[PDB]
Amino acid sequence: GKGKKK
Amino acid sequence: PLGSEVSNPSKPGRKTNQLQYMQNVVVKTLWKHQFAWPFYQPVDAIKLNLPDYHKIIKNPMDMGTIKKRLENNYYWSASECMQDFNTMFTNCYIYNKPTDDIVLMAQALEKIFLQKVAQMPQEEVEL
Repeated sequence: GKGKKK
Repeated sequence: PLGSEVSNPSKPGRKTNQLQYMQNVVVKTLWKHQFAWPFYQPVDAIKLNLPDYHKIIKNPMDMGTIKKRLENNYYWSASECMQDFNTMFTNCYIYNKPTDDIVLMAQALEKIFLQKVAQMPQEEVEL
């Protein structure tokens, strides 16, 4: 989710 | 939702050049960006599990919400969409840290946004 979607 | 609408007969919602333009041209091309994928889903709060989103962010919007009002002819012209479009980008910058992937994406996404907007019909033509 919200927090580096790599 | 049950209260605020996305389509309303009594409320003006004509089809102008700018309106139809930004709908198919601007947001639809913003949509086609492969970095715009985290903005494919509207803030339902439950679905994406963002409960405090509705407390910190002023107008929790994305790209699916913008296009929803556009396809439902909520406004009169695309000039009113410039509001929600502007918030969708700022929202990400505020809630998320400047080192986040979504922010990095939003920064690039914004390029094609202004790109197509600068080419908007600066005169406007009601259809």
